[PDB]
Amino acid sequence: KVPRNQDWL
Amino acid sequence: GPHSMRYFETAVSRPGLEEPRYISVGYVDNKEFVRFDSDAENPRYEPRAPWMEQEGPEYWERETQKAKGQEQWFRVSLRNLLGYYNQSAGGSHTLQQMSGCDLGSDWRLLRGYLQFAYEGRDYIALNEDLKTWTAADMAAQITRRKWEQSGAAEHYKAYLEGECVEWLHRYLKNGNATLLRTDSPKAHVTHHPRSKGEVTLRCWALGFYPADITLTWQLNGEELTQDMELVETRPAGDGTFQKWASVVVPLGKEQNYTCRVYHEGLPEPLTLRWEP
Amino acid sequence: IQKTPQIQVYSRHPPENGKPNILNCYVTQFHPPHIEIQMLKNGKKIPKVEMSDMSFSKDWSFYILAHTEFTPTETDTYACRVKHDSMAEPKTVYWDRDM
Repeated sequence: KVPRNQDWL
Repeated sequence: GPHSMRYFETAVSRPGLEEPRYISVGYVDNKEFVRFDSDAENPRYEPRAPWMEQEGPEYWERETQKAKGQEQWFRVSLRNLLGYYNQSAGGSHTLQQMSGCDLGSDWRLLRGYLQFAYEGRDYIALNEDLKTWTAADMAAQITRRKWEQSGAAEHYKAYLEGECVEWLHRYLKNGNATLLRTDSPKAHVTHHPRSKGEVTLRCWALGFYPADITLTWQLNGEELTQDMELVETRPAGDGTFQKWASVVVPLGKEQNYTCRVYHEGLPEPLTLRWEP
Repeated sequence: IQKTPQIQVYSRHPPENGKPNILNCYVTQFHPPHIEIQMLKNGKKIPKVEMSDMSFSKDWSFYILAHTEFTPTETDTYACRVKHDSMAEPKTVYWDRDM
């Protein structure tokens, strides 16, 4: 199951 | 044994006002198992190993929805980076991410990974503690501060210690045979002319899986490292791998040399020689 | 335009003249991921060349396997020609049936 990223770079 | 899962994500920006292309590939024990590509006619996460067919419509719908969110996250991030580095818009630029976990035989996380690269160079990475960040760049220090303020490390740690490990385990159970199969190398030595009075002996190992292998030559049982050429291991294209190692030998003395092949699929290492 | 491709050209099976096989051109260590690869028989472009999907390695560099059915013979020459931003001109590497 893929991660979901949090804040943008 | 020492199992892993990785998702490798790439976004590439395009000339004009075109949208980036986004590709995400997932790996269990280093074999691709799922893929998403925004260039596809109906972009969706799709199985890439037959044992992934077990998962129902909901799994795929949710993975796809996450991919679509990642696609936008990469779009915005690319734009942000263009700012940090004072780069001109409408160029070609790449952003990559690797994430995932290594599991032990007791099913505990041994190590978690979450790292990014811009233009193929390290940008920012979560340290092994899963708590702090290493930034490679002055620009990446902006990201690091932003992510220390937002508590991003905790978010990724929670994914790495929970979902990553738990789903990897499920995938290992589901791909029972497939994932654990090794293919032993088949080996043979070939013989080729070379300069005056010397010949090349080349020890080949074919049809093997996993990629990890060691090839050695000996002269009368003594090792050879001096004067051994060997190629990078390379895919046959059918899921197995190939490698060879060669030495240059006096004409007539070919029977003095012995090739040894070490692979984990072998009941024990192969020893072979030039057989005319 | 930073990392220059390394190339290996080789058959899937040990080559036997007259027997159908598959020629591979494995290209690695390159960045950016956009690359153009052509496989050539006697200097002419081979039409039905397959390419593996975009992948990258743990060092961030990309790799690709181009492949085509072929039947080796005593005299036909095969090669893989690669165009990439990191090189001033295309790199051609010929199949050596011994490697």
